[PDB]
Amino acid sequence: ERIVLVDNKCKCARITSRIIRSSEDPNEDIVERNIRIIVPLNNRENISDPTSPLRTRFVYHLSDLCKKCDPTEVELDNQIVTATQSNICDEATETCYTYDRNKCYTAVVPLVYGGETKMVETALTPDACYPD
Amino acid sequence: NRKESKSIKYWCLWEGAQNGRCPLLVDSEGWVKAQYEGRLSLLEEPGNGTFTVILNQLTSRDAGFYWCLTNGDTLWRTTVEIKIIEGEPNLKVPGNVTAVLGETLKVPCHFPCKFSSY
Amino acid sequence: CHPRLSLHRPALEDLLLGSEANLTCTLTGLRDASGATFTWTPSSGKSAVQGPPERDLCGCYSVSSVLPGCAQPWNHGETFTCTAAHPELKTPLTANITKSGNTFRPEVHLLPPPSEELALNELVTLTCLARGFSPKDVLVRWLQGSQELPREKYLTWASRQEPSQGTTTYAVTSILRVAAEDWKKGETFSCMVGHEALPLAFTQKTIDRLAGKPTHINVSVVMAEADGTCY
Amino acid sequence: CHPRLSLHRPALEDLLLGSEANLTCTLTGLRDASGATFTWTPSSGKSAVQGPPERDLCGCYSVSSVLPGCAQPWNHGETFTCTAAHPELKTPLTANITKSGNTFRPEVHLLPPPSEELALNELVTLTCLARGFSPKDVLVRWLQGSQELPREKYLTWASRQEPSQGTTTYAVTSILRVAAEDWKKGETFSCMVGHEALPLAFTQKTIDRLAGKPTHINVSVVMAEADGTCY
Ligand SMILES: *[C@@H]1O[C@H](CO)[C@@H](O[C@@H]2O[C@H](CO)[C@@H](O[C@@H]3O[C@H](CO)[C@@H](O)[C@H](O)[C@@H]3O)[C@H](O)[C@H]2NC(C)=O)[C@H](O)[C@H]1NC(C)=O
Ligand SMILES: *[C@@H]1O[C@H](CO)[C@@H](O)[C@H](O)[C@H]1NC(C)=O
Ligand SMILES: *[C@@H]1O[C@H](CO)[C@@H](O)[C@H](O)[C@H]1NC(C)=O
Ligand SMILES: *[C@@H]1O[C@H](CO)[C@@H](O)[C@H](O)[C@H]1NC(C)=O
Ligand SMILES: *[C@@H]1O[C@H](CO)[C@@H](O)[C@H](O)[C@H]1NC(C)=O
Repeated sequence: ERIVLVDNKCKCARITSRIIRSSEDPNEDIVERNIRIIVPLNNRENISDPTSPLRTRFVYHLSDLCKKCDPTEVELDNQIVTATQSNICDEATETCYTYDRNKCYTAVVPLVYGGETKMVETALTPDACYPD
Repeated sequence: NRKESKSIKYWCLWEGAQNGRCPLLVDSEGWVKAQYEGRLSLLEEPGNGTFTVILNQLTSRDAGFYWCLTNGDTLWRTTVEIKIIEGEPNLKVPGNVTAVLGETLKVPCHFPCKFSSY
Repeated sequence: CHPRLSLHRPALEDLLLGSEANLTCTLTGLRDASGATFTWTPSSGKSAVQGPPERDLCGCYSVSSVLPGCAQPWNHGETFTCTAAHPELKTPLTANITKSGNTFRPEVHLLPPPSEELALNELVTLTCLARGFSPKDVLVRWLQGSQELPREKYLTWASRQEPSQGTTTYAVTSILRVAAEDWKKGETFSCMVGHEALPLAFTQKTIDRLAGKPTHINVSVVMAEADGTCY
Repeated sequence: CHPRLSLHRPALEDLLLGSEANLTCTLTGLRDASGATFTWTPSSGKSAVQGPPERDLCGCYSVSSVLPGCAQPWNHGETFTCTAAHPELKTPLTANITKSGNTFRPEVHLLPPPSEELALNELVTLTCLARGFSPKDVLVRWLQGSQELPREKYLTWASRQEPSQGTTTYAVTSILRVAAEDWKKGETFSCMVGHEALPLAFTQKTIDRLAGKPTHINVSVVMAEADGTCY
């Protein structure tokens, strides 16, 4: 519980690690790793309303959580070059299990107004969707 | 800060000798220092979050810590360190040119093939 | 002896880090090495230099030429057609060179030190393996933190071809020895590999002691009837 | 061309496994034809038989001679001087080769595959490493269970020297790619290294699954009515 490696908010998974310089045998020590999963019991499969029933199966691949594909900057000789950081990021397309506090999620519903119909837009998470 | 773009911009040089002190070198009004003549300018591009200052004709005594200031309400003050390493410049120009009493001048300026895309 | 003609590709260290992709054309097997001919098909900056006719196997003179240029017409797929129409033969001969197609891109892997080097507390070894690339050219550098180490601190082998799973691919290795104390203090190291088939021309892997195979694992699964927002 | 004579130490594959200790005093580059004779300083009980000359660069030849002394007085401390004789530049050449001193032992490491390769269900790769040995002569073989794999299934590099503090030492690597079902079933593999400074002349290492497996795993299922996480 000391250094954060992964803090993922599409799946709501968090991985930390710490070198525990243990008491007995004081010239060797362990490496501990903590994983925390929070499982929502009322979310759907796709995040729209009538999709499919509530999700009952949750799968986590640690090779995908630890992935790193955004380009970085490296000073080699007296230069700045751009490099990648992973072997597998041939492509959003991932499925999310929870929401995220900092993003809107909307929908579209047709309702009637006497004559024709409209394409009324509906906020699914009302705190994060004010225009500001 | 983006919504404070109607301000005036400054550029320090942290002396640090007695207490700590920022003499100005250049402002956005159009004032430059005395001994920084011909080798300093402040540009408002790229704009919209950022401005740019260019300092050439470098020497080994230009190493120091430099601050950037605005006249806005709450100030971020960001600092950058300039280190001077060994090598030679990319572009290559001659020395200082004369001119005869009224005729055509011509000055070249080289660049390598890493700057061909630019 | 017997005359021959050759054309070699530009070196990868000046094509990737810089862009000055000079070419070279070489004829060997002459003893009157003043009367020679070189002609490429494009020549706009046509000052193709020639050098001193150095020796060869058992003291035969050898002439060569360099046509300067940079890396936009090479990587776009042009062609160069050096030819020798020297008067030491009565018939000329020709060769050409083009950027190789049918490429593959490598897979980079960094490996942690073995377990039985950590007992001695003297020095530990880090191995870098790059596999499966179709041309025979590669670059390998090392970094500590964000500082590049100088080239006299690690050993890099050569690039060889591996047992054939259908098509011909290559491999290369490299090792580096660091102090055992600052690996445990928490420094980070990186192996950087450059090859002309990668999209951004470079790729990097970074390893340290905390991002490794753990001894203890703690798993806690919490079930949240409340909300699905993940604060 | 210029005439020169060198002689070589016997091969390590014939000196550790087989029984074919052969020293080869040979001169290549001969202005005359095949008219040469060689004498050696020991007279152990065998005639240094010869072979016919060969084809070389532009008129030069290559004669040779093998001393059949495959009884090994080589590792006891002999000195084994050769001596040339030919209708050539009339000063008979001599050369001297002996077993080396100041020997060190190699240190052998066998590394597990990277986890990224493991989570893809294809071939997985293993790495052998030996470093710190004093003469640049070594043999690397592989095994699966007890069967030796044939040497067309794996790639091994040359033996180069490493940057260090005075005492010159050398290193070598090798790889081998196996199928994921053989790894996941539980079949083991081995890397085996032969050197002259090892007292029993061979070393083994072995690897499979469950090598760096963890020792403790805690699972906690926190039910509802207790959700108390923090930011
Ligand atoms: C998960 O659900 C969302 C929400 O329903 C899906 O996205 C939506 O998919 C529909 C059908 O593909 C899109 O409708 C299209 O609208 C355009 C006009 O903009 C029209 O040209 C098409 O004929 C069609 O009517 C809609 O745009 C799209 N996006 C939204 C609502 O933002 C999504 O595909 C679902 N994903 C999975 C993996 O099930
Ligand atoms: C300023 O930056 C914001 C955010 O990048 C962008 O949306 C906006 O269009 C920019 N304005 C101009 C004039 O480029
Ligand atoms: C350039 O040359 C002129 C010639 O007198 C001189 O006055 C001036 O100081 C020179 N400037 C620099 C930066 O050397
Ligand atoms: C390049 O050389 C090859 C053979 O060396 C031959 O096809 C021709 O001379 C050249 N190719 C083209 C397309 O001109
Ligand atoms: C052994 O080799 C050395 C080096 O050339 C030489 O000086 C010496 O005379 C040789 N000794 C014998 C017995 O051949």
